[PDB]
Amino acid sequence: CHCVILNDGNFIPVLGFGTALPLECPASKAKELTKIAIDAGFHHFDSASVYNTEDHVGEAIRSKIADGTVRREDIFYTSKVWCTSLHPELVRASLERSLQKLQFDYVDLYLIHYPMALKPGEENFPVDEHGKLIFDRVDLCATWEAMEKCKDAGLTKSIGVSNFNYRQLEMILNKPGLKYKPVCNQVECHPYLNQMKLLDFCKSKDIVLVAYGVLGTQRYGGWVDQNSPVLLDEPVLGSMAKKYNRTPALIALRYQLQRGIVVLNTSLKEERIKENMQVFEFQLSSEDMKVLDGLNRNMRYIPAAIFKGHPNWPFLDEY
Amino acid sequence: CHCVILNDGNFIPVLGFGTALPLECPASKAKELTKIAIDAGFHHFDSASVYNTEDHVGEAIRSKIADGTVRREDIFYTSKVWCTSLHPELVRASLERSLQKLQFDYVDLYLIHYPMALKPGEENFPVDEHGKLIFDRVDLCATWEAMEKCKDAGLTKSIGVSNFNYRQLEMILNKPGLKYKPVCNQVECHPYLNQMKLLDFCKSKDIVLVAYGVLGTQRYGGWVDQNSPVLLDEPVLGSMAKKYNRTPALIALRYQLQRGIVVLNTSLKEERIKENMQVFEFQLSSEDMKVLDGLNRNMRYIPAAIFKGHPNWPFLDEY
Ligand SMILES: NC(=O)c1ccc[n+]([C@@H]2O[C@H](COP(=O)([O-])OP(=O)(O)OC[C@H]3O[C@@H](n4cnc5c(N)ncnc54)[C@H](OP(=O)(O)O)[C@@H]3O)[C@@H](O)[C@H]2O)c1
Ligand SMILES: NC(=O)c1ccc[n+]([C@@H]2O[C@H](COP(=O)([O-])OP(=O)(O)OC[C@H]3O[C@@H](n4cnc5c(N)ncnc54)[C@H](OP(=O)(O)O)[C@@H]3O)[C@@H](O)[C@H]2O)c1
Ligand SMILES: C[C@]12CC[C@H]3[C@@H](CCC4=CC(=O)CC[C@@]43C)[C@@H]1CC[C@H]2O
Ligand SMILES: C[C@]12CC[C@H]3[C@@H](CCC4=CC(=O)CC[C@@]43C)[C@@H]1CC[C@H]2O
Repeated sequence: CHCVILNDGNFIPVLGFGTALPLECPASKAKELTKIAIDAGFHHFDSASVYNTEDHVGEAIRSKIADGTVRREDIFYTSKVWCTSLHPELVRASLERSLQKLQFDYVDLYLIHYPMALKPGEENFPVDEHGKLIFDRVDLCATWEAMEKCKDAGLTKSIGVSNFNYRQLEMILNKPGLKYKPVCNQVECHPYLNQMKLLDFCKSKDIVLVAYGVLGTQRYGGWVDQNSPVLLDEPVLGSMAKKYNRTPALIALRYQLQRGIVVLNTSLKEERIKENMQVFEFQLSSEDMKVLDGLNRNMRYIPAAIFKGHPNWPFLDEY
Repeated sequence: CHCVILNDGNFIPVLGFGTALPLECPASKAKELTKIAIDAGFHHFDSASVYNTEDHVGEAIRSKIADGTVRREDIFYTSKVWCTSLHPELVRASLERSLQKLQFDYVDLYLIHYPMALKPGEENFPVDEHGKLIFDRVDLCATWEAMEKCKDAGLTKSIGVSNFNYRQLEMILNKPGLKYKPVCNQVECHPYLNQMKLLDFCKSKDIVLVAYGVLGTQRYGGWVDQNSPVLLDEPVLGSMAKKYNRTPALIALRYQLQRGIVVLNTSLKEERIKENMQVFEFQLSSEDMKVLDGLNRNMRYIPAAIFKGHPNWPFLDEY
C-alpha cells in the first residue's frame, strides 16, 4: 500500500477519499461515490458523525467486502466525535453509535473533530435566540483519556485530533499519564495555506498531518466565503499543470504528498475520482515545489467562523 | 513499487541488493545470492563491470524470469562504467560488453563509477613498477555526453554518477549543452558519515543519493582500514535495535530510508538477505533519527586511497 506508518504502529494509506458531501447532495450519494472510489483503488475513507453519511458509506464498504472486492482489513476508515459529545462520559457512546450505523466492529481511526465543546444533545448545532452556538466547557485532556479508552476497548485502532493548533497539541502531548499520542492532526492545507509551521511541528512529534481542502474545499455554504478565490483557478497551478502535462488538481495533490502529508480529496464526478489516483505517477521538481510554496497567502477557506468567541477557537494567527 | 521517481521520470526501488563480493568469494557466489534476493522480494540489483559478477547476476535474473518468478520490467538493474573506459569513445563499448555478459537488451541505470580515469586497457588496475595506478586525464563532460547518447540509444533507461563531490556534480549540471542531469549520485553513507551536506545538495538538484556502506561496507582488503570500527557494533544501534525489537542492521537501513536515500545492502547469508527486507515494517521516531544524526564522525570506510594522488580524487573537498 501507498502507506505511511503512524506512531502507534498502524499503517495509513496516504491518499484518502472524503465522504462529506455538499448540503445540496442527497445523503445516499455517499454510497455510490464510495463504491466508485473503491473500484478506482481507494482504501482510505474519511467520515464523521456530523456528516450524516456514515450509514451510506458503511453500506458501500460492506457491499464491496460481500462481493469480494476488498476485505475489512484492507480498508482504513476514519470517523470523528462531534463537539456535542466531547464530554468524557459521552465519547464512547458516540463511537458505538457510529459503529452501529456502519455495521462495523471497529474504525481504524477516531478523531476529536474540533477542540471546542458544544451543549450536549441530539442537535449538532445548538443555538440560542440570537442564533449563536451554545458553547460548553470541557477538559480536552479528559476527552482524550476517553479516546484512549476507546482504543483499549478495541472500538478504534488509532486515535487522533482534527483542527488543533500546535499549542493545543502540546497540551495533550504533555498530559500527565499520557498513554497514546495523537497519531494525526487533520487540518486544512493547500498552496494558499501551506501550514509549514504546523507541519514541521507535527513531524517533530511523529504526528501525521492529514489535509483536507487540498483542492480548495467543496466551498460549503454557511462555512466558506463564497467570494473567496477558487484554488484550482490559480494561474500558477494552471501553468505548472501544462508544464507537467497533468491537471491543476493533480499538481495540488502531488504538492502535498511530496511534503509528507496524507491527503484527502472528494469529487462528485467519477472521472475525477479515477484521475486523482494518478497522483502517484509523477514527480514535481524541487524548484517547482518552491514555486508552489510561494503561493502561501493565509487564505483559510473553513475558519469555523460560527465558533469564534469560543475559548478554544484554534485559528488565531501567529505572532 | 516501494519506489521513488527519478528526475527523468523513471522509477527506482528504494531498497537494492548489491552484488559486489569480497575477493575471498568465488564470482559464481553472486548467482546464488541474487536468486535468494529475488525470492526475498528484492527487485533492485546493483553491479558494475569491475565487480566481475555481472554475468553471474544476469544468469540469476534471467533464470528467475525464465521460471516465472519475476518479469524483466519489474527488475531494476544497475551497472557502472569503470575508470579505464571513461574515454568518450569507450563508454558505449563497455556498456555493450556488460549487456553481452548479462544477455540483457538494456540496463535500467548506468553510472560513471568514479570521476577518475585510468590508462585504457583490459586491466582494471594498471600500475607501474612502483605498484602505483597509471592515471589518465579525460573530459568528464565529454564522458557524460557519451552516457547521454547511451540513454538516447536505449541501452540504459537512466544515467547517473558515483563517488562525485559537489564541485564535480556542478561541473556536469552547468555543462553547456547538457541534455540529461544525473538521476543519482551513489556514495558511501551511514551514521559515521551521514553526508548531511552532500545529501542536501543532491535533493536541491533533484538528484537521488544512493547509498552503499549503509551497514559499514564489507570491509574489502586493500580498500578498507581493517582497524577501523565496525559500524554494526555501534552501541547506539544496539540499544535502538532492542527498543524497536529489530536489529542493528535494520535500524541502520531504516535510518537512511527515512532521510530520502535509496539504500543498497549486501550479505552472504540467506537469513540476513531475508531480514533486510523487513526494513519496510517499522518507523523510527523523529527523536531517534536525531540521535542517529549525532553519530557522524567523518569515518570514510572506502576513501579510494590508491587513487589519492589522482587530480580528480573526490574526497578532498568538504563535500
Ligand atoms: N476535519 C474537518 O474539519 C474537515 C472539513 C472539511 C472537509 N473534510 C474532509 O475532507 C474531504 C474533502 O472535502 P473538501 O471540502 O476539503 O474538498 P477538496 O478535497 O478540497 O475538493 C474541492 C473540490 O475539488 C474538486 N475536484 C476534485 N477532484 C478534482 C479533479 N481531478 N479535477 C478538478 N476538480 C476536482 C471537487 O469538485 P467536483 O465534486 O465538482 O469534482 C471539489 O468540490 C471531505 O469529504 C472530508 O472527509 C474534513
Ligand atoms: N559505487 C561504489 O563505489 C561502491 C563501493 C562499495 C560497494 N558498493 C555497492 O554497495 C553494495 C553493498 O556493499 P557494501 O560493501 O557497502 O556493504 P554493506 O551493504 O554496508 O554491508 C556490510 C556488511 O553488512 C553485513 N550485513 C548485511 N545484512 C546484515 C544483517 N541483517 N545483520 C548483520 N549484518 C548484516 C554483511 O555481512 P555478512 O555478509 O556477513 O552478512 C556485510 O559485510 C555492493 O554490493 C555494491 O553493489 C558500491
Ligand atoms: C465544514 C464541515 C464539513 C461539511 C459539513 C459541516 C457540518 C454541517 C453539514 C451538513 C450537511 O448536510 C453537508 C455538509 C456540512 C456543511 C462540517 C463541520 C466541520 C467540517 O467537517
Ligand atoms: C571497492 C569496490 C567494490 C569491491 C571491488 C573493488 C574493485 C576490486 C575488487 C575485485 C574483486 O574481485 C572483489 C571486489 C573488489 C574488492 C571496487 C572498487 C570500487 C568499489 O565498487
